[PDB]
Parts: sequence; C-alpha cells; structure tokens
Amino acid sequence: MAFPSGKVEGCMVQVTCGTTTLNGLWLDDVVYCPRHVICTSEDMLNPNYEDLLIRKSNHNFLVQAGNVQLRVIGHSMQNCVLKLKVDTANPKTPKYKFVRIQPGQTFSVLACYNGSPSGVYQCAMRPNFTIKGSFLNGSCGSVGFNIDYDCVSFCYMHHMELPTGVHAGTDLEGNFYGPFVDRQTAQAA
Ligand SMILES: *C(=N)[C@H](C[C@@H]1CCNC1=O)NC(=O)[C@@H]1[C@@H]2[C@H](CN1C(=O)[C@@H](NC(=O)C(F)(F)F)C(C)(C)C)C2(C)C
Repeated sequence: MAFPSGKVEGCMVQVTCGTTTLNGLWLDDVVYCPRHVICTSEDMLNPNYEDLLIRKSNHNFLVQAGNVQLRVIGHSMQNCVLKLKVDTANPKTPKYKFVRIQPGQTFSVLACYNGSPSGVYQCAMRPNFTIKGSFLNGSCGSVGFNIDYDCVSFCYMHHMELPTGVHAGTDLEGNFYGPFVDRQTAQAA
C-alpha cells in the first residue's frame, strides 16, 4: 500500500532555469531540486557544475507554487541537489526529516510533472540501488517518502533513468544511491 500523499502534495513546486523545468520540494523557506536544472541540453553531456553555478544569479531561477511565483533570494549546491532560498516560508510544511534508506526497504513515490502531483505508488530499493519506478520526461525532483505517525521521512529525490528502464536518484542531502553520476553518459545497473 502507498502512504496517503496529502502532506507531500503541499510541498511540491515547479523550478525553471532557462528552458529546463523540473520539480522541487519546498520546506520552510528552502526549495530542494536536482542540480541538473542549471544545465542546457548540451551541458548535460559533460557538466562542469561548479562553473555553471557561478554563471547563474538568483533571478535566473523561476520557482512557482501553482500560479504564485516565489522570489529566489539565495542559492547553493549540496552534492547533487540545489538549494534555493526563497522569501516565503511554506505554510503547509509538515513535520519532516531526511533519512537515507537501505536496499530492501520500501517507500512511497509521489510522481509529479510541472510541479503538479500526478500519482502515488510504492517502490522498493533493489540491491544495486535502483528502483523500478514509473517516471517520464519532467519527473525529476519527484520525491520518495514514508510516514511515521505525523512525521514525513523524505528518502529519495528522482534524477535519472537507466538503459534497462530502472531509475536512480539521491537522498535529500544530494548523495546518490549507488555508483551513479548526474551526467548523460554511459551508465548501467
Ligand atoms: C528528469 N526530469 C529526467 C527523468 C528521466 C526521463 C526519462 N525517464 C526518467 O526518469 N532525467 C534526466 O533527463 C536525466 C538527466 C540528464 C539525462 N537523464 C537521463 O535520465 C538519461 N539517462 C542517462 O543518461 C543514463 F542512462 F545514463 F542514466 C535519459 C537518456 C534522458 C533517460 C541527466 C543530467 C542524467
């Protein structure tokens, strides 16, 4: 069974940088999203993330909660996630924590597109650190979570699809599960 998704739906936003749009997670006054949002299509082949981060300013990021634009007032990189500091705290922020899960453990995924929740399903982390998800274009930044009474444990942010059709991603501190890298290059499970 998947967990009810209401607590997470209220945290989902759309993040756009240039022509690249994906999803972000808005907790308190920070938006978390995959750092490859800052890449053009070309950049994704061999990204120098340090240098791409330099050339972006706060106003190059468009963050929208539904129809409301949120002002980005700071940005930083933590491993493979970007943290955007916004001028508005999310009033729907649940009690939450960030946890890193192990193979064999299950969690719920809230698949989102353009910041809009689309569906909920249960996944299990496989021994090679991949998951058999259902993700299309624009699904990056969708999150995985468990619920402990009233507390949402976020454990997964979505980044990529592998050639065999399984999926890989990070925890919410930006560290990949498994030996994967956020580069459009020869990678296999
Ligand atoms: C995020 N919105 C998408 C989610 C993908 C699209 C198809 N299904 C998914 O889960 N992520 C990406 O587009 C990432 C992103 C560049 C390319 N990429 C990939 O997932 C590609 N895969 C790989 O390069 C591979 F095989 F190495 F894993 C793609 C061929 C587009 C499926 C970056 C930065 C990795």
